Amino acid sequence: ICKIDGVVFNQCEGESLPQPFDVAWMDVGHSHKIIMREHKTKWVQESSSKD
Amino acid sequence: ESCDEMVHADSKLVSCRQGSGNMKECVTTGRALLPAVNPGQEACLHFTAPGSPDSKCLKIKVKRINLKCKKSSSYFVPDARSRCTSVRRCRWAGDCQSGCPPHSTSNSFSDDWAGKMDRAGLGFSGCSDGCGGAACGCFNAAPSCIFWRKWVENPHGIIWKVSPCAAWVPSAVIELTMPSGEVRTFHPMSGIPTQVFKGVSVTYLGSDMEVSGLTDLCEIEELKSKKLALAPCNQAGMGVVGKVGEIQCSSEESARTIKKDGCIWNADLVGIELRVDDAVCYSKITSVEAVANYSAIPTTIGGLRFERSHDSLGKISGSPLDITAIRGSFSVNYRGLRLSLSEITATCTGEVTNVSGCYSCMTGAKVSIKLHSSKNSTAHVRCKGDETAFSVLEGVHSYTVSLSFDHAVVDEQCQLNCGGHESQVTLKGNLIFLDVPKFVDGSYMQTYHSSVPTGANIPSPTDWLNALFRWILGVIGVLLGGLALFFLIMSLFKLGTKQVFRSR
Amino acid sequence: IKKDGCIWNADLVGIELRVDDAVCYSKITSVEAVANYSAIPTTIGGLRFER
Ligand SMILES: *[C@@H]1O[C@H](CO)[C@@H](O)[C@H](O)[C@H]1NC(C)=O
Ligand SMILES: *[C@@H]1O[C@H](CO)[C@@H](O)[C@H](O)[C@H]1NC(C)=O
Ligand SMILES: *[C@@H]1O[C@H](CO)[C@@H](O)[C@H](O)[C@H]1NC(C)=O
Ligand SMILES: *[C@@H]1O[C@H](CO)[C@@H](O)[C@H](O)[C@H]1NC(C)=O
Repeated sequence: ICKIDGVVFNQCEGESLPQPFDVAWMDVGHSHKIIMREHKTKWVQESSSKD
Repeated sequence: ESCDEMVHADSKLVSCRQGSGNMKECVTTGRALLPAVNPGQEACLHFTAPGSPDSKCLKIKVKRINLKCKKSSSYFVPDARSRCTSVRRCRWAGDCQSGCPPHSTSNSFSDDWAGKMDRAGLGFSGCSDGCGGAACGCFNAAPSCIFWRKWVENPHGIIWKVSPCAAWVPSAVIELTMPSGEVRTFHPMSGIPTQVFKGVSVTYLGSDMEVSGLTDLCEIEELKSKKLALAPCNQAGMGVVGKVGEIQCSSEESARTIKKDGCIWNADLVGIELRVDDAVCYSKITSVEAVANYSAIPTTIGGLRFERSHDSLGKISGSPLDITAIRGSFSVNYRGLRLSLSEITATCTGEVTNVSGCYSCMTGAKVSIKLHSSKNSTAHVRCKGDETAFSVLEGVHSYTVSLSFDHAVVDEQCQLNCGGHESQVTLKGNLIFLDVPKFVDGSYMQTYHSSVPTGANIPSPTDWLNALFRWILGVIGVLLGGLALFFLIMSLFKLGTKQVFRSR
Repeated sequence: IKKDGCIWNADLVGIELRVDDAVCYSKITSVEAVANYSAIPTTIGGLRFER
């Protein structure tokens, strides 16, 4: 992967035509997104009052 | 510490760009080979760029080389007990005319047994014949249908972890430090991938050392008491009853319960006995301390001394006497990584302060070098006989490195260069000689031994006969001393013969 | 290594877990792991296998 929607991500010295690519992602409130392939998730309820 | 065995296999193999504006890199891909080193050394991987004067290195740290095995399978065998129950009823109808199962009815549960529970476990719905008449409680001269159900339980909850293996390939630990600053550790195997991290795939190679009496051994360990033992274990699900390999299950957290959906048992693991509407069950499952060849944490079977080394992903080790293996070289492959280069190196000059160490031996000769510069770490020392690279800090500090020399009086002139600037240094000092240490009682080897230098094994006439007392004067003095000692021993022998002759 | 063309029989990767970990260990051997592994220059017997 070199560029995502006109956003510089890596150094490839050249761009190609757009092509779909399936990959998971997550946000932390920053500008750009972070894609991850191998990840271990865990669902916790915690009995919070907001729910 | 010090470093040795430089490679420089893929120098000037970059296709970068202006570098984010001032100076950056994109990617470096190639392949190199690291030879075997002694336990407690560092193998540096220095890169070279055509534009930048110097770059960082990649150090490889090895601490212990233990004899471990692979993991053929993983399972947990819980402890089981003997539990059974029955019920006595009467025919009273046409349901129990002649036999209990008409042709194939195995569901011996009339919505009354306790099998519909979460803690029951695995069992077998069996049945037999009973008594019929007034003496047992019915009013018909015909045997009544008496069903029985047995299962296993686990009151305590002891969980065991068994891992069969029959390879026993050499392995070691690697403390890799990336040039960026990250330091992580991992356990590579002999030719097996070691969870490549950021492209680096440094692997270890062995020599396929044979075993004396290691044919059927496993690494069964205990979780609660952390007790280890060496005993032959079973194989995968298709097994035979009579040894270790009783009712297993899926995982440890699922081993507390002996229920279905994960637990596997073949047949004939619990017996049934009944005389008169009793249906008692006897125990046949053996514990872990029941099969033959059951060892403990300290094991000295053959030349190997199996100890318990505190380490992650494995708690089985062992180290015989000095083996001096043939080769243990590594293989490093890269796929993609980022590194920053300064290329703003300024004038730097160092000098030598101290010098000491052994002869051409294991630990070598340590030399302290002092430098002074503004750049954080840009240095590359190159000289004849041996090459050593190290890192420095900003400002003026003191650093200690080790080099390999093959002469008692180390008086030469090496070239030292930091970044783009170069200078000259000199070494002057006296060294000593140390041979291979000897074995002493009460001490046992921990990991392994790599090699010992025993090539020369001959006295050097130059170093020897130096502090005793130019060559002509020394020969004359030796001759005079020899003649004096000859006259002395002749006088002593004459006196002895005179004393022996008379006074008989 | 996607399916529909790749072939594997069984028992090539193991699974290990103690408490919601599910760690996987490597068991595949490299090319320089089996016995009788020669190189480009080979002189086994009277034949001198060159390249
Ligand atoms: C125990 O080890 C001895 C010696 O290797 C062997 O002859 C014997 O069969 C082993 N016992 C079992 C139960 O495997
Ligand atoms: C160099 O001098 C002696 C010689 O070995 C050594 O003990 C000392 O620590 C060294 N100097 C410094 C500043 O470390
Ligand atoms: C040099 O080291 C100092 C302190 O360790 C650090 O603040 C600085 O960022 C380093 N310089 C570079 C170029 O990494
Ligand atoms: C390697 O070659 C020897 C001699 O031909 C043979 O005995 C041995 O079985 C071979 N090893 C393997 C793994 O085939």
